[PDB]
Amino acid sequence: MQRIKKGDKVVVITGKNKGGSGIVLKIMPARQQAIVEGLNKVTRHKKVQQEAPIFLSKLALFDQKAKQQTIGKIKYVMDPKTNKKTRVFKKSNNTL
Amino acid sequence: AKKDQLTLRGPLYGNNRSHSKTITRRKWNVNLQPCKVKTADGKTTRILVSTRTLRTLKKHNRL
RNA sequence: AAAUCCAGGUACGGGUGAAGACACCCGUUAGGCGCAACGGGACGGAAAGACCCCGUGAAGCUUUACUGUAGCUUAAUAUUG
RNA sequence: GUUAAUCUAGCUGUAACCAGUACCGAGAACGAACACACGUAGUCAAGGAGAGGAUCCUAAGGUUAGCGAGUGAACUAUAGC
RNA sequence: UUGUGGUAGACGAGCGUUGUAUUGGAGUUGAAGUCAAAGCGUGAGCAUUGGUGGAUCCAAUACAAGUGAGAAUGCCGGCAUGAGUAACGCUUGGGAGUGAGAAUCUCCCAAACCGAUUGACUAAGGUUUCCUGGACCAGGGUCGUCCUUCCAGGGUUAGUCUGGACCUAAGCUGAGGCUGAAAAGCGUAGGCGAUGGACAACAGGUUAAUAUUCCUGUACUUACAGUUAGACUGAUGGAGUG
RNA sequence: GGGUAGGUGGUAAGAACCUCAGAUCCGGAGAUUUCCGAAUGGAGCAAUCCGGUAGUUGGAAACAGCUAUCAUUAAUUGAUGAAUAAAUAGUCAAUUAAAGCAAUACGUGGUGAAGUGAAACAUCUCAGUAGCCACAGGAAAAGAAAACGAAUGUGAUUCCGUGUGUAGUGGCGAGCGAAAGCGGAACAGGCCAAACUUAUCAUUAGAUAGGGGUUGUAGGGCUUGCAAUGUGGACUUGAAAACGAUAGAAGAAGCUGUUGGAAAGCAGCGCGCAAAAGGGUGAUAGCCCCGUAUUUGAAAUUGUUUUCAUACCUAGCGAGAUCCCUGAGUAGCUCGGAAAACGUUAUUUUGAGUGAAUCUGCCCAGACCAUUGGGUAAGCCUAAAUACUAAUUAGUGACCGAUAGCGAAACAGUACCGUGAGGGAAAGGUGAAAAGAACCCAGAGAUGGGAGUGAAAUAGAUUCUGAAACCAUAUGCCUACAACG
Ligand SMILES: [Mg+2]
Ligand SMILES: [Mg+2]
Ligand SMILES: [Mg+2]
Ligand SMILES: [Mg+2]
Ligand SMILES: [Mg+2]
Ligand SMILES: [Mg+2]
Ligand SMILES: [Mg+2]
Ligand SMILES: [Mg+2]
Ligand SMILES: [Mg+2]
Repeated sequence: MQRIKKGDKVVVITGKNKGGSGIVLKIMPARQQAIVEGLNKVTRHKKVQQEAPIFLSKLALFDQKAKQQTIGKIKYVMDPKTNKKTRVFKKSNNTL
Repeated sequence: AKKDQLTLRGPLYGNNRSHSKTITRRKWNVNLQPCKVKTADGKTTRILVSTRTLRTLKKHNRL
């Protein structure tokens, strides 16, 4: 599928911001960009706090069902018997 | 075309190797004569035919 | 704008010299720098001299130079009795 | 063609397709490498004197020749003497 | 001990460059490249420090070559000099206005040339150069608020005009066909081909830009049916005219 | 069918919508496919003009919409029909093929130079090269012996090495240069004409369609018997299966600290492997992501092979006897020329002329004759090895890295030159990301100077670095009686 879909929580692994948990709004799959709300607000000087895209490498999904709300990889291989392709964390078993 | 109509034997191209062996390109033209012929539908025709095939026509009695 | 241009702070006489010198030699003269001029020189500039010669170089032209040839003409043979 | 077609004259009605149509037409739109003194078919062609479309000046109309301002030396062109 | 000048030219030993291989190793605590400096070598050449710069690179041994530049009236790019020199390619004076800025633009008034023309209409060409508003990187041999330049918007209106839908000349093409190694060449019927023949529209007005085209007024033509009357029509061909 | 969650092509933000009832996207198959163009209704200055015919709709009718058809040539079929009575030419109609393009390449075939070399030059070479032209093809051409050629011999063709720079050939100068033999890649040989026989053509057949038969230690036909039911393919239709090609699915493993703008480096402690190929991620990542190794999967279209059935073709050993057949303007011979290594010569071809024989035959073994020996022309067909790659896919490089490399890294065969054929360029890089520099002062304005973002604005849109020639500014020293590579 896609490791990053519009809507799900996501945090930053590298850059000037660390642990900048926020929500994703737009994804440009062609150029590998994401627009996470609440992050990298650059003060545009129009002749405003529109966001700045963050490359999908930096982003990482946010576990929310485990007591330790840590960060992990994703499997797609889980195709539940009564479901289509789903996301499940490698160092856990938590769908989405 | 200066070739005959029964067969298509055309001119032969060679050299005019004179004395002292100077070369000069030259053509040999088939002997064409207007002798008649008779087909097996009537339609007697006059065709430009070469002499070598004229002899063959003369012996196979195609006139 | 231009052609030009080995670097230049680029005198004159006699001599010498690849044989006619801004530079060499020996004398002489001359503060530094422009502007308008004129043309003696720098064998000035523009053109790898047109003449001449050389190349086992080119092209054009000529002819009773050579070798061939398109054409024109003559004979045998086929077309053909 | 007559058991009427076709034409002529008139009345009523209908239709009249396709491309060109601006502007320049040359001392600045064309051919000259240019906003280059050159070249390019035909048409209209006023008045005075005059044979006249010559020649001098003007009309209808139209242009400011897309670097200026001075001085009035040599020197050059052009005119005048 | 004997020697060590040297072009053409023979021979020997060597430096450097680019890359590959294995071996060591330096680098955002700043790599190569680039300039600067008062170093070291017998030479080709080689280090050291600092500024700049912002990611690759140095040494050792072999190997392979687009391997080493001052000259070719060398090629390409840049820059001088000549020089702020010659040239700026037929013409004026002013008032008022605009504008930050005017000889140069707009208006006015003269002035000076043209006038068998620098005037007016069009063909050929060219292809938006036309009209209005705006702009002043570049082009304009100066300047410029302005240009035939640039930008946004716009304009070309036909039964009768120029040409097709009619005609043919020179000529071009050319079914069959003739000739020619091949392609092609020649050519008949047909078909094209105006610079020519035949065909019906005049005057005036209007818009910033069109006009025998639009509008106003008055016209003509060529077809088509339907209708009234008269009449027998009379061609793909013959003749006359053209 | 795949495939998810965004998307409406790039300079591109905004405006207005479609979409998670499964769009866009990707792959297969389809339909639409204006006009010119072989261009083909007729023209024509290419991309425009003018039509005919047959339907249908509108209209009272011209006329207009809307459909299809309308070139030439060759073959075949039918109809019609001349001077001329019949017949043929011709004309009309119907059906089926191509005409063109390009892969600047490869193949064949026709025609065919010169420069140059010879230190000049004509014989000769360059060269059967370039060019022009016709013709296809996926490869073509060639080809199954009237052979090689010296032997108790090989046994279609093609291609590579060697023979060898040999034997020869050459104004015996320059130069040219095989055929055998040998080692190899690949390997298949089939079928007509004619004798004889059948059926039919006013059967004057000398013709049409069958059977039969294919050749050399000669064969086949003609008369007579035995054995055969089978391999074999240069090959027709079906069915089944396998392996692929065209979208894709899953696809392991990491944190901490320091410099730091950002660490993925450096350092500490781990970890995974059929994956340490590669690309991106703020600086050099095996563990951040996308992939890769591996394991997989196709509704539809397509390729190669295999299996079973299925046609057509294809099969063997003897006996008799003057029987018949065994490719005619042909092989030769002569005149002029050429291919072959050979500058004309056996062999091979031919523009002109002449011209045989028939198994006791014909041709051949470098003029020629005899002996010996080899092979049977004058008819057709043929996969494989071979040559070439503009093209599709994956990938490589001790190949180039913007004066290079394709002429061309970008809207290049463009702009531009030329009437036309044709000739024919130059130039790329901000930063990690526009956070493209709001605001203030001067100014008419571009712009500049502060501010602001940012690691740096000596990164500022003149945009990576930024030498030299070159032009200006400045500390320090010298120079206005001086002859200066
Ligand atoms: Mg001189
Ligand atoms: Mg003029
Ligand atoms: Mg005129
Ligand atoms: Mg007058
Ligand atoms: Mg006059
Ligand atoms: Mg001067
Ligand atoms: Mg002067
Ligand atoms: Mg002057
Ligand atoms: Mg012999």
